[PDB]
Order: sequence, then structure tokens, then C-alpha cells
Amino acid sequence: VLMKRSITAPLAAHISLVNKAAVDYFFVELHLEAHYEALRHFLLMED
Amino acid sequence: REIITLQLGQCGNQIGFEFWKQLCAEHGISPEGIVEEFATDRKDVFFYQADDEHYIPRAVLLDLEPRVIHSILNSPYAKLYNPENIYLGNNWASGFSQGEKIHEDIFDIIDREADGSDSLEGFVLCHSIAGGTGSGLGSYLLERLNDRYPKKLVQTYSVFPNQDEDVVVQPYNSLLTLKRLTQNADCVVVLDNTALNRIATDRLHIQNPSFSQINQLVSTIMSASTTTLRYPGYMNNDLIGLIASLIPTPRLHFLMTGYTPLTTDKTTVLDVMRRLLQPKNVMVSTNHCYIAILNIIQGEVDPTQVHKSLQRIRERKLANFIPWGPASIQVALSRKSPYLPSAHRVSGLMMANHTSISSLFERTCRQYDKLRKREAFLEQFRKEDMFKDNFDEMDTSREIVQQLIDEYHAATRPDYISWG
Repeated sequence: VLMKRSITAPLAAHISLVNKAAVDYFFVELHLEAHYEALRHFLLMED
Repeated sequence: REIITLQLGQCGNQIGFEFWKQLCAEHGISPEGIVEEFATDRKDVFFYQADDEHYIPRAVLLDLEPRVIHSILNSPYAKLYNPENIYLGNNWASGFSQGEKIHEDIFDIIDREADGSDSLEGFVLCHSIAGGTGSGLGSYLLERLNDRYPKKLVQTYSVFPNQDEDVVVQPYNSLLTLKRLTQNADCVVVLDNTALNRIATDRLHIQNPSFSQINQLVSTIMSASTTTLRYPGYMNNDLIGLIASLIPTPRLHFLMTGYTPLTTDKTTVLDVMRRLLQPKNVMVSTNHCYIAILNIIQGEVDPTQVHKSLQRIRERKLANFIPWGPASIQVALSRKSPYLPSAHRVSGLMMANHTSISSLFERTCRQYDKLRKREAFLEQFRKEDMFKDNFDEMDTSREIVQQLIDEYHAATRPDYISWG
């Protein structure tokens, strides 16, 4: 219908994929999941 | 912290050798000591960091008239340990008299192993009551550890002689060694021949080779009790802080030891806690109730189930205790060992003080008294005569264990401002 949300449907599929790639780029490359259990490992006495 | 196994008795040396081969299979090590290629974690609780990453186990072998050292000699476990730690009767009094004359060099062995370790905190004993050579020599070693080291721990993983009334000299020896364990040892983990033998006949189809499977059971129990010390958790990994919660009553330091897999060949923590509080899963043999309970769960565990399990266990009144304080059931978590060769990695353990063990102690309080009245089973050995002329040490042991019974029954009461 008349709206600017018909334009976004073949574009938001790439924008959301870029966002998911950013979060996965955090986890599997910068090891963001290991950093939580590393700071835990000294700050709530987990060593 | 770091503890050194002092094995004594025939079954004590058997469970010591079984414990070291169990830890050799458990850790990623060779039977020479060399680190493997599938093995950072801590390997410093029982092993010295020796020469080529040789995790040499720190142990003391004591006996009389050697039997099992030949089986050690023709095995690859004379190449894992023994850089010089192996030292070469049938009654408590003969063992006491034999340990009296050679107390100097065995105390030198204890000093040598204490100097060998890097942080001495306790002396753990892998011992069998009335194993033959263990009786008497073990009690004298306990007296030596109490006199020389009041600042360190004495831990005793031990089996106690119950045959359901076999041998007619073992109640005297076990009662005297039990009095020595009360006055000269700091914590006792109690096990029984009938309980382990009955569970062995239940889970398997054996009755005659009880010793070789009792070695496996005691080794699994000892590895489970030291799993959180050997492999790093972050709760009370020193022995002092771990046994600090385990003993609620300062004279009643005999702990129940259950194990939810009887054979290790899914489940929630609620179901294994309901299993684990039942005495049929416990390898230990009126109003009886616990004083304080603690359990350790290691495996593929979800921690919010440890929450809900603790909630439902204490509220449905299956943790049975009437204390003189607030002393309660405790949850504890452990990490299951990486590179166990064992499958089915969910396993549970309980360390709790129960007054029901007093009834089993009362059987020994019967037996010696019965064998004192018939007077053909004290046997009138001359070593017992030179131990004590009046034979009042056995009456002293009976008095001490009678105080222990009255202290169990007073700990059932909400008052411990009065015991008998």
C-alpha cells in the first residue's frame, strides 16, 4: 500500500544481517562470551 | 590444601594402590609421570611438580611383614613413584609394640614427606581397621601425628570391621583404635564391610572377592570427595574450609558418605538428592536424625535446578534434623573432571553427620562387653598384658564411646548444654 515501509522490506533484510554479523563478530572473533566469565572469574570470587 | 596419603593395613595398601592407579587414569599422565598430549588445571594436591613434568604422587607406604609391595614391584607403578618412600602384625597390641620400637624412622619418613611437599595442611590416611598389619600401628601413628602435629589435620578414610558376628579379636582392636581416632584424629570418614559388601552383592553378582571391588568403591569415594580440591572449583578448596562445614558437632565427626551411582554404568538434582538421603544408597550402616547435611553435585548440572532442588528438599521435610542450633542441609557444586575415562558424568556425593551410626557403634559396644564376659576371645595375648596390666584401656575406650553415644543422643535434642 502507500507507505515507506514497502520500500524497506528488501533493505531491512540486509540491515538486520549487518547487525547480526556485528554481534557474531563480537562473539566468535573478539571473544565477548569469554570476557564475561573472565571478569566473573575474579570479581565474584570464581577462582 | 595439599594432603599426603599414609596407607597402612592390607586393604589400606590395596586402596592406596587402587587410588593411585585411579588418579593415573583420571589425570592425563603416563605411568612414568610424564604429561600427556590430551591433558590450566591444578595437579598439585597429591602430585609434586617433579623433573620432566613428572607428577610424582606423594605417598607413605607403611606395613609389617610385606605382601603387596611385590605386586607394586612387578608393575609400572614402581616407575611412577617410589624414589624412596616404601617402608617394610595380627593384633592391636603386637602392632602397638612393634610401632613403639621403630617410631623414630617412621617419624623421620613423615618429616621427609612433610619437607617434600610445598604446603602442608593435613595428613590423610588410607587405612583399614583390623586389616592385620594396620591395627595398632595405625593407632600409634595417630598418636604420633596428634603429639607432633596439633596444628595440622588428620583425615582418615577407613573401613570398620563388621561381619554381623568371623574374627573374635577385631572388636577389641576396633574399639581401641576408635578411641585413638576420637582423641588423636581430626575427621573420620566411616565405611563398613557389611554395607559395601551388601551393595556389592546388590549391584553385581559376587560374594567371595569382596576386597577387589571394595578397593574400586573406596577409590571412587575418595576421588569424589577430593574432586573439588584436585580440579579447581572456587568453594572451600582447602581441606580446613571444606571440613569446616562438614562437622556440626565437635565430638561427633563421623560422616555419612553416599554415592548416587553405585555402578557408574537423564536425571535431575532433585531425584538424586531424594535418592541420596535414603540410607540404601549410602555405603554406611528409635529417634535418629542428622545434625547438618552437605551434598556435592558434579556433572552436567543446571544451577537453577540446584536452587529448586534445595527449596523442595528442605521444605518437604526429607532433611531430618533436630539440632541445638540452626544447622541445616547445604548444597555444593563441583566441576566434573575433563578427560575422565568414565562415562555417565553425572555423579552425586553427600557428607552428613547422622546419629544412626551410633547404633552401629552400639553393636561394637555390645561385642567387646559380650567377649569380656565369656572370656575366651580376649585370648590372653602377652602383648596385651604388657600394653596395660589392669586392662583398663579397653574400659577407657568403652567410656569414651559411651560419651560419644550420649553426645549423639544429646545432639538429637535442642539442647547441647547437657550431655551425659
